[PDB]
Amino acid sequence: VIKPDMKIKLRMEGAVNGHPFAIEGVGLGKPFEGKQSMDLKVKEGGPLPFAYDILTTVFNRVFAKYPENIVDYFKQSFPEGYSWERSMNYEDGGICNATNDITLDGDCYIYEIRFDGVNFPANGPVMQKRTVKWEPSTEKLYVRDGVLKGDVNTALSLEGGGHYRCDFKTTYKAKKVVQLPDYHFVDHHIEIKSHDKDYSNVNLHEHAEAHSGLPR
Amino acid sequence: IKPDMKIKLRMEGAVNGHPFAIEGVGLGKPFEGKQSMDLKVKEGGPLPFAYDILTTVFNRVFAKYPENIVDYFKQSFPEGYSWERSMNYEDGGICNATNDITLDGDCYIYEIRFDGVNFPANGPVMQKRTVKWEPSTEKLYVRDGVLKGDVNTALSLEGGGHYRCDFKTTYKAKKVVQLPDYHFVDHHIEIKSHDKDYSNVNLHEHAEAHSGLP
Amino acid sequence: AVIKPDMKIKLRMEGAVNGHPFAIEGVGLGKPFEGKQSMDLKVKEGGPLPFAYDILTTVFNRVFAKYPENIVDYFKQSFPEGYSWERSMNYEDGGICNATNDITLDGDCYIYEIRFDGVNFPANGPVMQKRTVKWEPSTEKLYVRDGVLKGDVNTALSLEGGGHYRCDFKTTYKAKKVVQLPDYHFVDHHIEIKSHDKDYSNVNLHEHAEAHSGLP
Amino acid sequence: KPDMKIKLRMEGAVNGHPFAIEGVGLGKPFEGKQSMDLKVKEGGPLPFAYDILTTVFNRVFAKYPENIVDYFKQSFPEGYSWERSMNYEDGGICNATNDITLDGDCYIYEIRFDGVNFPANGPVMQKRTVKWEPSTEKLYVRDGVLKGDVNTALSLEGGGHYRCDFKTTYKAKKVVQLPDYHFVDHHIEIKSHDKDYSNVNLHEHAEAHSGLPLY
Repeated sequence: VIKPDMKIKLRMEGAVNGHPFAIEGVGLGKPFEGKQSMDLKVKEGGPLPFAYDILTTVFNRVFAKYPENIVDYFKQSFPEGYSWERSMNYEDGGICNATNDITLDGDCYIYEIRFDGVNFPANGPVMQKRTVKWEPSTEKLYVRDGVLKGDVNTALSLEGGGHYRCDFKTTYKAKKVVQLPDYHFVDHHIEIKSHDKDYSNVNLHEHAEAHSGLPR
Repeated sequence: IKPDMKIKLRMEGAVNGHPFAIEGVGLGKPFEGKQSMDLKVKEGGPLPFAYDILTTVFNRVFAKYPENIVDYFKQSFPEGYSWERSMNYEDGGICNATNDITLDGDCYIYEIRFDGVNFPANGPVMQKRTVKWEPSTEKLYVRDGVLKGDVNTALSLEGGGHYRCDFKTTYKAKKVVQLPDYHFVDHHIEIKSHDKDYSNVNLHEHAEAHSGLP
Repeated sequence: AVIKPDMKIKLRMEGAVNGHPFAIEGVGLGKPFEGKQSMDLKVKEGGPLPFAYDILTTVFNRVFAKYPENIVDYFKQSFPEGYSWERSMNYEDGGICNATNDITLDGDCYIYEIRFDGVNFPANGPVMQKRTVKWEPSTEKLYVRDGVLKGDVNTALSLEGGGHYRCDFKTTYKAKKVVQLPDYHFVDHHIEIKSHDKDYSNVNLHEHAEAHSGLP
Repeated sequence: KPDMKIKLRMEGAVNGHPFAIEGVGLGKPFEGKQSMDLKVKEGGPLPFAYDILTTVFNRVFAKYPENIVDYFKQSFPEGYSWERSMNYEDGGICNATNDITLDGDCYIYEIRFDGVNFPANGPVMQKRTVKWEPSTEKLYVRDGVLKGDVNTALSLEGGGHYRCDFKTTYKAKKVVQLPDYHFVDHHIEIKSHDKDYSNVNLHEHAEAHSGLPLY
């Protein structure tokens, strides 16, 4: 089911502080290498008046190099697929709620994304587009009550110096009964490699591999 | 702002990947702080979550404001206001909601978007084990030129005990109005009648504003 | 008896804020059935205090609250044995204060033994630069969990320049003898400093409290 | 010196119950590893899970590469102090402080630790914790001082994990060069203990890296 080279198609519908928008994207990736790429276009609600870096982490942990020591919860969910839900709680009070329903049609992954964020102050880095990039992170995934959850508090590097923190609470739910893994980690690094002035066209990348921390 | 007003709404939203839509109609009396409405699920029925979590999303115009406290909401009409709110429950369930309220004569028109995630399948919300929200006293304060509302309240559970939630509301009028100071608004919202699957719901709220202890 | 219309207070708070230790003792009068009390406290070690004094005022009993007969007083029924409480005050900028109080009764006098630790208060924040004026009046909300009473409130301190500095409390009250547990109720507050020095080595503290059952 | 010794004294209270612990141990700062033996000296036997104090018992014990600025080794012989607030998912919050100084080859800790609002049905008060899982801490500069953040968990007895967020602030007594946004991998273990945990042998292994990176 898992081919070494797969395609991505998505459609995000959402709103931030009451401003609705829609974005579509297309891209490629290699699940066994943990790297993926896509290009997204704003289709409704443009130009986006908020920092584009708050949607980048919503735009599939299938793309993660899993060793043979760690159980891959995501590659085992196909061809049925899985869905995840996530809340991102920023330190200044802004919270973004996101959901994604992932299915497989041959070599292409089809996403169904909903993204809503509220309580972003007008003087903050999000509404003032003063974010540069997400810093590298290390997500921690653990199984709780039959589903696997992923938690990490990471940060955005701000234009001028300093960091803007965000606390992620993700829950992954497969559509099919699969074998659940142990407490392990997944390192991330997401970066925007190309965009326009109004971020109407964005090229996003992600690199991820799973590890188990420092050995005992 | 007339003493007897009507309410019309339409909430569209989703919970843990479930989209649904609800419409409602109701009446209220803004200068007395009381309102009532009737809601019908129109999409996504039957609802698989506790109906208690949306009742607080269904306009602080319905609050008895004394004359010593500045009425932020009655000063926004006929232009109106909008509010944004995140509700963070103690077990990890988080709901983000927005409502854009306008006035068409004597009727308030709501346009609500409500999305909640990370609700565990063993929690009171997924098993519909909530009874009612208990009375609350919301705290309203102005921050960075906008009005904010904060309260940590709870839901009474079916077997007994409480389910806590932290509210952070931000109210933004569409026109510049005079800002109030740090005051309170007491609440008491109850579902007075329902239709099994909560496909039909009668919701009531009573609210008064005060400024605390002397 | 047991509780007279006029009760006395003796206490000793030992603690530390950002690693700086201090100790203070106090005495005062109080009318438990009216919900009013008065105090005089003297810093005895670690002066002058380099933090806003409004950070200790809410730690310095809920016996002093005019409870109605319609609501069960969890605290007045715990004497002459007494009770103890724990609290975690979480400020919006990240400063957290943990406090404990063991209250006992010796005739007409209440004996407190308080330990107070606060950490992660930024050097640029209202607490360490003493830009607080007063606590706003609150309204606490008390509920029973595991046979003990809990008190939670989202409150704020007014800043010198204008605006408020928020704090979220989670207090737990535990009586030393089995008592009747109450229903979900509220207690409204108003704490005020009536007099102080320059370095707040001498402070006049007042409290007013009533219990109610919300809006009818 | 590449070979360091340790001596500490933690005084604290958990849920209003006071206790005191002392410890001594070894270390190699340039390898990120350390070992110790601590004895509870007041308030025993402890009625709480011992695994909540182990991480309070100095980032100098972390192997730092040369592309990353070592904020901690760069503060001696004056030293630094740190504060932390670890807040567990069920509501228990612990505030801890440590002031470290150096007397030759020995590190002196002076630790004060208060934890409150720990429920009676919890993994901490029923001593149902087994071990901390390995972690990856995130350290970033804020207002000229160093900060440390981590969202980690404890492995429980019947199964599952117990979550806690650490928010640490390290501030040296000396003007030091501040690093970039980096990480520190951890794995803290107790290799030997008593029945009432009056004697504890603790190990920690820590290395710093720069995120995800034959020859």
